[PDB]
Amino acid sequence: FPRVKNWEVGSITYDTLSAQAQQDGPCTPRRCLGSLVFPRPEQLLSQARDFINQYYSSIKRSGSQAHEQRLQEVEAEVAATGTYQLRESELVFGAKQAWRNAPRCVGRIQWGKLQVFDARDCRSAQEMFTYICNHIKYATNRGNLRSAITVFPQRCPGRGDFRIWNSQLVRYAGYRQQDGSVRGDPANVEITELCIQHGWTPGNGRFDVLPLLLQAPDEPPELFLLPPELVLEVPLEHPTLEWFAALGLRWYALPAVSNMLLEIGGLEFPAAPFSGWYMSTEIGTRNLCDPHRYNILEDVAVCMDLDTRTTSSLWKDKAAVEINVAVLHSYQLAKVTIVDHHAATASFMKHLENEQKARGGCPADWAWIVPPISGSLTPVFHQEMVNYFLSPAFRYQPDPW
Amino acid sequence: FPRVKNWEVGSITYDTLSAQAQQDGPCTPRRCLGSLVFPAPEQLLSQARDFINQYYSSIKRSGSQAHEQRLQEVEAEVAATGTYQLRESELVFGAKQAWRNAPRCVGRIQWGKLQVFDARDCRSAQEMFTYICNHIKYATNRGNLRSAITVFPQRCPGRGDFRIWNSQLVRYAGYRQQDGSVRGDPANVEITELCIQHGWTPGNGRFDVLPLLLQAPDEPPELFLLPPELVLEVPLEHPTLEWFAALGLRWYALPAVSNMLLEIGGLEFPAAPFSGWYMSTEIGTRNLCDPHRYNILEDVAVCMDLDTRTTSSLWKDKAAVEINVAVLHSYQLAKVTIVDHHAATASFMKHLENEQKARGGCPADWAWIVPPISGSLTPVFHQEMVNYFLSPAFRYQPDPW
Ligand code: HEM
Ligand code: HEM
Ligand SMILES: CNCCCc1cc(F)cc(CCc2cc(C)cc(N)n2)c1
Ligand SMILES: CNCCCc1cc(F)cc(CCc2cc(C)cc(N)n2)c1
Ligand SMILES: C[C@H](O)[C@H](O)[C@H]1CNc2nc(N)[nH]c(=O)c2N1
Ligand SMILES: C[C@H](O)[C@H](O)[C@H]1CNc2nc(N)[nH]c(=O)c2N1
Ligand SMILES: [Cl-]
Ligand SMILES: [Cl-]
Ligand SMILES: [Gd]
Ligand SMILES: [Gd]
Ligand SMILES: [Zn+2]
Repeated sequence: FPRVKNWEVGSITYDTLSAQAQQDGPCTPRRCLGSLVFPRPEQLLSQARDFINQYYSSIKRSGSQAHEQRLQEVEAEVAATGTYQLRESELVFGAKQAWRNAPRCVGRIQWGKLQVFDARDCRSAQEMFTYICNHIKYATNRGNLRSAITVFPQRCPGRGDFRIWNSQLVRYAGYRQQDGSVRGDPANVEITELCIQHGWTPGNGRFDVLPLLLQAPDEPPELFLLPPELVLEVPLEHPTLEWFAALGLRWYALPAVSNMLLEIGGLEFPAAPFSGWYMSTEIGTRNLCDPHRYNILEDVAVCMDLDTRTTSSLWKDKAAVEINVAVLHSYQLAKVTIVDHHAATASFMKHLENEQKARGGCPADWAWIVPPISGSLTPVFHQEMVNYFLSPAFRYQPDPW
Repeated sequence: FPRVKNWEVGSITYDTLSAQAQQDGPCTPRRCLGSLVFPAPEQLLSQARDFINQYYSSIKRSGSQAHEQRLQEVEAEVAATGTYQLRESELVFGAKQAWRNAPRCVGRIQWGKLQVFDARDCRSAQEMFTYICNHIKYATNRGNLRSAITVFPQRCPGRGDFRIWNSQLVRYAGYRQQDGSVRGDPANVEITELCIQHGWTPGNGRFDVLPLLLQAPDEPPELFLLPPELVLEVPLEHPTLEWFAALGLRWYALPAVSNMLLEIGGLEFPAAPFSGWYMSTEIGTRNLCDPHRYNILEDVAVCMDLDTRTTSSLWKDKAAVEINVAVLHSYQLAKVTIVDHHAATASFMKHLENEQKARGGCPADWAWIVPPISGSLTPVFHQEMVNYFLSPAFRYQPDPW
């Protein structure tokens, strides 16, 4: 039972929950790979039993009739067809628990308030699109953002799967040039490549929302244009720097991850897009200022008349903060839900104390919880964390080509 | 071998050096404990042979006559005495290599330029103090700082250890109040209490330099005052915020870690203080802004007329940026060596490239290498790292009290 210390306060806890963390991570006694982004019939029943077990644990119903009754049919279902079907409340419980278990998510204080849209009765590429469009409309909710996951059907051996080919529902275009440089988002060129070679006529500039390459089992993907009315976007302005608006920056309202594999009770859902709301550093610091994304830092510094001829003027730092200020200001002005990295990390600390009492600890990935600016000014920086893998969970998966 | 990616640029390396990791860390395939701050003759023999092989590799005479002679000599001296002695050139190489292997040091581009003072003939605490004064005088060098280490007698059987009780050579006192409060540096309350308990007449200021507590073998510690004129300090001012000077803030020139253990070829040196020069965030962000340290952030933000009622104004981020500006400005003005987090992380990137060429990898602790502000604005942020323990090495050791 690992001893965990907070270095700001001096408080100590023990992670007893770590004792039940199985699917091995990348670290060995001889080397730590904690900073790596991607770490390198009898079975389906084992992962199914334990999931059912914790479901009834939660609702005080272990030592029941319904417990072993539910235990009995799942094995019967796998005995007959080789897989099994989840009860809707199980699917809901599984969805929320997965979020609860995501080591890298700083927003988990909200894990209990999640809207699950059951799309398991899906059968083609146009029905998927309609589900996604319901999701986006509901989640966006005219700027009052609501967490949501849409679960598409469980993958089954033989015959293919549903996959959203975009990493998010809303992504901006990345266009190659006569040279190699990119107008738009350099993160999303692999997909912009495929959007055109499947037959989308490429737009003009830096902020073109991409079409959804949606794919139903076996038969290849098909493109879908998003309704401009559905895609809520926020123009970026600065509260006191009048020229910032002229930079012509925008970002979308809805962070919706569409390439991760949802795994519940040994069942694998290649298509299960979840969505919440942005932490402002995500947009302002990583999306806009990363050298390999929009890379705008220098441009804003020039506008602020900053001395870019010496690193020691801290011009990078100064311009980064103002970019973040603009993001917060613009989203608030547009009445779109957003949280600053101080509020967010403080809620995470609160989440940590909750999970300590409820579950005896919490899987947390330090490098991802600590925000990309002003890290030691937030309370999570001085908090040791234990990282490990619990089920149910979201996992990464291969790109469907 | 572990594959490692730079996400800023797309680079890919493999850390083969990790395979020779002569020791084991806190992580298991079950759980990563990376974020945790604190993670006979036959084995003494194999440790020594390892280091001798290293030394004769470095001078390009592996497997030679002189090499096998030394091996035989060491095996012989461990037989007669249970220990052995380092040659001076072996000691210099071993001290550099210990710096080179230190996973949490961002300053390792410099590892080759280290001044090694051999104090292994030291015989008392009074002599110890003379050796330390010379170290401080040499390393400080009127503001033009030079990297150095002084090596005191090794751990030996039958005799106690030389120890410096102070965690650094220069520390400010931390006096408890009856607000429950601390006046001065809260990180130094315990060592301050020790000093008083050992006869020191305490001051009452916020920046009172502590006396040294030096322990000769099988002796109580002895108190020694540093001459005021040996301790170079830097009053802190801001280039455009003139009220900043009225805060009465100061910091010292010389960062000299004195409580770590140096291990070379199985031999242990419980007292071997080493010093470099500061990276500005150590002072600006950690020492002055940590809520459990000097904690000046709010008072600065208030003086800056920022809105400290709400977090989304990013008052914390703005106050901290200016505190770091003040530090950089002040040291440059005082002509005292200092490096900003941009230059330092940039040179560490070059170090990683050097080390991959030279040794096939580099032990590095992401969470300590990434600066405490502006993390993703530095190139180390997007660099995956492998953390592991190579010897020779600096290790933590328990406090002597
Ligand atoms: C409601 C407010 C939410 C906030 C403020 C938030 C914030 C964040 C942030 C900042 C990250 C870091 C990822 C990165 O920077 O690359 C993250 C990751 C993650 N989040 Fe959340 N999130 C929210 C909602 C959700 C929801 C609703 C789910 C699932 C139902 C979720 C699951 C995850 C997962 C699985 C990751 C890991 C991503 C990866 O490995 O690339 N989060 N979250
Ligand atoms: C010359 C310029 C140097 C710079 C800029 C530098 C930079 C740093 C920084 C920023 C840290 C992080 C510690 C913290 O934030 O609390 C660190 C740790 C460390 N440094 Fe360096 N350093 C320098 C010189 C040296 C030298 C000369 C040695 C040894 C010969 C050394 C050995 C170490 C060790 C062992 C640690 C980790 C100590 C711990 O974890 O408590 N450094 N260094
Ligand atoms: C190859 N893909 C690997 C990276 C995946 C990823 C990157 C990223 F910057 C951001 C995300 C999602 C971040 C997120 C997700 C959600 C649901 C809410 C929120 N505020 N933020 C994922
Ligand atoms: C035992 N507790 C673990 C952390 C110890 C520690 C604290 C600290 F403030 C500073 C350091 C070393 C900082 C340092 C050391 C040196 C030699 C140069 C430089 N720029 N910075 C260590
Ligand atoms: C708990 C956490 O690991 C701890 O506070 C670490 C994080 N990273 C750090 N990095 C550096 N350079 N110095 C530090 O003191 C710390 N503190
Ligand atoms: C190398 C490093 O592990 C990698 O760049 C990680 C670090 N932490 C991160 N944290 C978040 N939230 N998002 C990221 O993309 C990264 N990148
Ligand atoms: Cl994003
Ligand atoms: Cl310090
Ligand atoms: Gd102008
Ligand atoms: Gd002024
Ligand atoms: Zn690890």
